[PDB]
Amino acid sequence: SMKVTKVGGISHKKYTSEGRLVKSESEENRTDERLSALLNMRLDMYIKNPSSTETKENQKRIGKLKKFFSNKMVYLKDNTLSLKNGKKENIDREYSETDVRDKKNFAVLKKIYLNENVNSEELEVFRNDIKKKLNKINSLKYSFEKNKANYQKINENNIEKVEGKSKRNIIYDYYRESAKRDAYVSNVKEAFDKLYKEEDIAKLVLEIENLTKLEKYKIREFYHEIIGRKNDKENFAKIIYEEIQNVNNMKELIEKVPDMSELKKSQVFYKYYLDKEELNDKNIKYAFCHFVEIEMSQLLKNYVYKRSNDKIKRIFEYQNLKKLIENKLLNKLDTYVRNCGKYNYYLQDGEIATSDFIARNRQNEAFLRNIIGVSSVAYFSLRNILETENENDITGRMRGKTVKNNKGEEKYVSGEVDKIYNENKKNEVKENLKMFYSYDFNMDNKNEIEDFFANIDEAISSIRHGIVHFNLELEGKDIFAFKNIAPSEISKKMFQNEINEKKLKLKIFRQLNSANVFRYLEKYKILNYLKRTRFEFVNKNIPFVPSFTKLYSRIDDLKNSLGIYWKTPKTNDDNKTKEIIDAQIYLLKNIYYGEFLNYFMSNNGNFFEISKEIIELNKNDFEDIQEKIPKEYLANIQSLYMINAGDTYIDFIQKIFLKGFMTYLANNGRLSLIYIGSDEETNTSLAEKKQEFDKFLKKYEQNNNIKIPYEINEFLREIKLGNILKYTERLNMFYLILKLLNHKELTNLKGSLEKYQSANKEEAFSDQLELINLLNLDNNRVTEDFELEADEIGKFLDFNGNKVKDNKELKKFDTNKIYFDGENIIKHRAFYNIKKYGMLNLLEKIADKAGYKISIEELKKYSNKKNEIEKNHKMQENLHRKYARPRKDEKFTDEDYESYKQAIENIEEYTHLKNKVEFNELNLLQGLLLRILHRLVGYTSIWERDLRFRLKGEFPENQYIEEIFNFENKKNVKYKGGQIVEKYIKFYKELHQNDEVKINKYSSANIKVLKQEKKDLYIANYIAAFNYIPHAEISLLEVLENLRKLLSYDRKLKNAVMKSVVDILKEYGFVATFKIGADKKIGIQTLESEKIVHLKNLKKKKLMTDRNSEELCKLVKIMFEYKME
RNA sequence: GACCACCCCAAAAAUGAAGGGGACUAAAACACAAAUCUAUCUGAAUAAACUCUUCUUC
RNA sequence: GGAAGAAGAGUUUAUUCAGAUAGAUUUGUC
Repeated sequence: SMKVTKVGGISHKKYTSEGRLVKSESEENRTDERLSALLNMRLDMYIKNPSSTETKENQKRIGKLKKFFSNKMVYLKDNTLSLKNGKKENIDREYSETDVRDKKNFAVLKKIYLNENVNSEELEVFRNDIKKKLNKINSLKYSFEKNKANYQKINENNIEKVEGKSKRNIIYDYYRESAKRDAYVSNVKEAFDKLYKEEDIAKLVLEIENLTKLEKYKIREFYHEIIGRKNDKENFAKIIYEEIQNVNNMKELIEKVPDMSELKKSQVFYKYYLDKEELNDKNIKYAFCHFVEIEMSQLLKNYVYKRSNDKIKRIFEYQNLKKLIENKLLNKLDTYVRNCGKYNYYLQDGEIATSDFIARNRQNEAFLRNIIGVSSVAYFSLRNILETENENDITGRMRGKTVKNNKGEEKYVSGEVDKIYNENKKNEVKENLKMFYSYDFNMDNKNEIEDFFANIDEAISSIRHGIVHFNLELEGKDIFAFKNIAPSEISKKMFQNEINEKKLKLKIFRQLNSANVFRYLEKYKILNYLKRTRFEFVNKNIPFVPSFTKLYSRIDDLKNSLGIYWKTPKTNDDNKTKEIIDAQIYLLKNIYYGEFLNYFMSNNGNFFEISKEIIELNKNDFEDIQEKIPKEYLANIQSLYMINAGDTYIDFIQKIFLKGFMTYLANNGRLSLIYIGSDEETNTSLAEKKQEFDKFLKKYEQNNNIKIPYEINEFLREIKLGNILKYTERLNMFYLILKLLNHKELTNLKGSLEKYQSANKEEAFSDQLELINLLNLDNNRVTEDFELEADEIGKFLDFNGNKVKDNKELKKFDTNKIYFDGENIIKHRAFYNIKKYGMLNLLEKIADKAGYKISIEELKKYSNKKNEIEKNHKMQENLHRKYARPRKDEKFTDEDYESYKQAIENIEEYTHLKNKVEFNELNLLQGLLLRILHRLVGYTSIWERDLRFRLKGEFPENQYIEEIFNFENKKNVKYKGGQIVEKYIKFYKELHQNDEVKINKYSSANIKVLKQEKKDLYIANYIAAFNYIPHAEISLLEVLENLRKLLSYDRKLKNAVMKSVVDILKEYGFVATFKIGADKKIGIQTLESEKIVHLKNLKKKKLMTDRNSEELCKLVKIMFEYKME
């Protein structure tokens, strides 16, 4: 296989004139340039040792011969065989003597090995190998030329259609219409029947079925016989070409040669005549045999030739294969009319759909869907915050609605923000709101509150409405516009409150204190630091910068290596020493990421000058002297290092930074810090400081208004953070959502914007990313005190074979006191999160019917094993030292390994138990569900787009067709009311009232069946509206069953559903096996934990532990099959 | 009957449709393969600091 | 509105192992 793109940054892009290979993002045509490159013969190609069979000594001999010839090639620049070298070669190698390849070529190959002679005439051996390459490269350059933009828009002065000009597409248009679909299918079947006959096919399948390595030539050899290659080539090929010259028409050609094989005459029509003559029903038939052939060859190419073991019978049996190729050419045809719709929207009348235009749609749409997770997981929390009792969606109704009724002219409707009071839930919602947002809500002063919830709602919607329903003109950058929301007082103040200069500084102050910086540094020395260095709440990855902790770890050893100019902290007390070291690591950690990186990556750079010191010492103890910039350089260093193998790359890069950082410290006057611990005199002064500072901090966080003491302010005043976020309205509303977000949806949201920024050189989202990095700091952590109730906890407990409803029984259950201390419940982070996002009633049900509960026997194991995890962790810690960084003589005795194995195994058990006990396993499940759900909406998104695609493609004329997808029903003449589904059915029913025989399946009797079962279209409503919650009328397995039915129009989509589900489980740590029946109803056969590979590079057996407990895997299984009742 | 895709282009001589391409289209946006590095968050452990709760004993 | 001993939870910080997302480079593609 020749890889002609993605090497050299070349890509094939399509342009109106022609299709060309392009480089970078320039439009210059580099086809000839790149191909001319590949017309070389790589000399190893000549020798190989694939199998187990060879003796090692011989096998080593040949492996050797491989690497040597891998850097020499043969080309013909101008009728002369010639040689080239890829790379430098060792000046001296003892070649010695060392029937290895096909015989003819040997003479020159040995001489080449020993350097002996040009023997240019003797390079003619390889002439025939090249003219074959040259013919491949040639046929290719044409396969590139003919792949070109072929979709065009005609205004028509009236009509405004889009159509394709590919020869392929000229045949789609003919059958573009629904009416012609049945003829298009027969023509296919004619063609399949002409080429392929049951006896011969029945016998191919035997051969494919009976496959022996490289007996595949048997199948190829057989296929050519079926296709009569020998007849066409031997008999008709030359006559056809020359005669092709003699006549203009296909018709005129046929008269000249009337005994032309059917396939060889379809192939002819396609290349020469299809493009340019009127198509008649007689003419079009010619095109089909070529189309069906390609589909089989494509099947053979994909299945027999390259790659599952006996499924092949499924697609290759005569009766199946026939249907397969029919559906296929239908699927290909249906996606062409959809493409006509799509381009009809985006193209001015002149235009053609070039690769530049096409490419940006996929990228834009795809990004936008990632943001589907954000709105969905945020809605669900907004549902949690106010304990609504709507089976139905609550989007868009936080506020009371007063209407003119059919009678009496005025009436007022429930405001979900207005049930808060009607239902006497003010207390529960107050505490619920506080958990997400830190503000002292007044649940009187209702207007303030109603105006606030209406912020979270409208915020989430501004997103949801854009992504869930295809929006033609939505662009990536604007998803977080939050266009019509105007923040309310409660939101304005809180965002001002949280992103406050003082509060932010008090967070760096708190860090500094807990690092023991305030108890081991004099006030004046600190102020010198603060006037000098800035703080960032999170670091960024400059590309090549090694981790500080890795760097710090290696300080003592290197100074022996290089004149470090440092002294480690040492002291009488070990306990102080660790404390002091943290202070040193925290202060230093701060300069590196920040002040130094700026200087070191800086043009006014230490880095080039230092870098040679590392180089020079290494020579004393060969890396490049090419100037440029540090990231490219170091990159270049990577390449040299890799190519040799013989680790040493990390040291150079580690060594550059350590000496770079120190000399930086000494040079720019931070050096005093070595003596941070040092003097007992001063420390006694500072002994009460860390304690006293901590006492305040709680005081200030609890109050947030406390007068600040003078001693603290001196410090607060000289801290510098770098730029504070400007207040933005958009930022404030973005802030409201971020807090609603779950912990994984934040991490995924963040990686999504960073992808957008990396992908296109736009820093847009720069502000929004800053906020996340601030909030992501403690979003999961338990910010404030919260309360859970035993009856809520109880739901997952087996007390004497019953759930616990009572604070009093909770005592009987908890002999060991993990849940209850006897007056208040224990408040683990895990509990904290379950309250926020727990959908405990549903969770309660699923667990209940999966036999998941927590038992006393399990509690008594957790406490027993809790007593010994310190050891097992200390064990793992030290042992990993031995593996990773080992002493001069140390070995991993197998006993070391068994000891390790046992430790990690004891830890997984404790962890697995601990997670169940603490309700983390339930939190994991909660999120897995919301992800599966919200991922599914994304599918509804395509379908809702594909529909209006094929519509405008099918019926450009119909003005009304767009009405179906516009939710602004004032604006619609027809299909005035409803949802996309309902408007389409009305459209569909009218579309064929007149029918050969009654078309309509959407009868009122039938539609009623559909709506209840969530079958056909109606599944899209179940999915997009999140109706699965909270009842689970239908199963996830069922949903998947008819979501796929719903996407059966596009193959690629229909069989991507289960990939997105298998892959979403792997993220969460489950490996799933499903079975899909002849009935096509999904079931789960197994669910099991993904594994962790420990000690990845030991000659010993793979050691691993499961990611999730079998009890949990058993609970994800039932979740999927969980139906109501 | 998916996980185990899909669409486009190559047929005289170059019947090797035994070939190539695709952020172009799905996989919720940058070919896979392999190996490093890093940012962020999360789980499990330990140490120091502060805060709150529970228990036992005179 | 009494002392003195056990405990636990939360938060901050340094460190060890692991995962998930995302970013950077290298190597190579019968």
